[PDB]
Amino acid sequence: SPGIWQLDCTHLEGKVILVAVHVASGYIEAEVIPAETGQETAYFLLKLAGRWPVKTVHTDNGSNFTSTTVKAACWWAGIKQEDGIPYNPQSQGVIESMNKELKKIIGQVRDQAEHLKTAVQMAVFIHNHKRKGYSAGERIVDIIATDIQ
Amino acid sequence: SSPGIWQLDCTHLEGKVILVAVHVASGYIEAEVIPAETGQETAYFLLKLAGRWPVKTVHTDNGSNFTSTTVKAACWWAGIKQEDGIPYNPQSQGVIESMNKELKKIIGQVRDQAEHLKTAVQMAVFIHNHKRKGYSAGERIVDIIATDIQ
Amino acid sequence: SLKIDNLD
Amino acid sequence: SLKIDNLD
Ligand SMILES: [Cl-]
Ligand SMILES: [Cl-]
Ligand SMILES: [Cl-]
Repeated sequence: SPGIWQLDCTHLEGKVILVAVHVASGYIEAEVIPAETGQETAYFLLKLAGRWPVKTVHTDNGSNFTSTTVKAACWWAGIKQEDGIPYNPQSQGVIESMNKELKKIIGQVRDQAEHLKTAVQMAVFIHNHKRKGYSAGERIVDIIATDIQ
Repeated sequence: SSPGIWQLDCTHLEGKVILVAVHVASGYIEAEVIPAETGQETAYFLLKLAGRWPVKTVHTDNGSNFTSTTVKAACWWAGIKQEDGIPYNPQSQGVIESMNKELKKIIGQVRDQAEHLKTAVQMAVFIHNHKRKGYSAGERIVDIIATDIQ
Repeated sequence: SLKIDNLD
Repeated sequence: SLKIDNLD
């Protein structure tokens, strides 16, 4: 569905990378934070929903599903907050594989950046531009434009 | 006004700096709060923007970001043509000023719902981009780029 | 504090 | 320092 995103939290270098994936296209946004808290998650979701038409978010764990700050941001930004239970077992696998891909990319750029946050944005850029034929950034724009019409 | 053209814009509030990128053909925006405009902060912001939208050209907001070798290195990395922001079209000057005044108005309307200014700025980006004036800016940018992909 | 970003 | 984010 054009509005459905999945949150995902992964660790590198003692830090936390929070990722939102647009499920139908594989397009991602990501940020580095010192630890996952409901306040950091809430702010990240506010950012995401101002940039794309976010209808539903599958949260990455029960603490962010429960967090009243996360629910307050989802209220503010008009987002339906859902659990991220893989009713479809394929969902576990796809996320694991994306974390492994992103980490691979981050290792390929790591020496070009002093700070991990730069390496993570270089990896977002490479991930979203990669042709597999269309890129994820092309696919997300096509899906949502089709929906607007 | 081609699909890949964006303009940088730097405005101040509360002793802090709000950096904005505007997609010129749609009016859609992205923004962040930083303590001061430096070439390192502007370079990081453009790397973010270019990983999320197909950024072909950026008209920089002033001559120091145009000169900055860190900004040029991010534009090299991300495949962006870095241009000056001279309003050879005087309309361009007026359109920015009036977007800064609209954003500031929106920020005042939400300001009391947020402890931190960066929250208030993201709420204003959300309102700006969803406002129907008829399509929203977020609708116009998607339509423009999708038409270009096709 | 009653705020979206600080419910306290 | 020879980095994109720290040219020094
Ligand atoms: Cl400044
Ligand atoms: Cl892209
Ligand atoms: Cl939007």
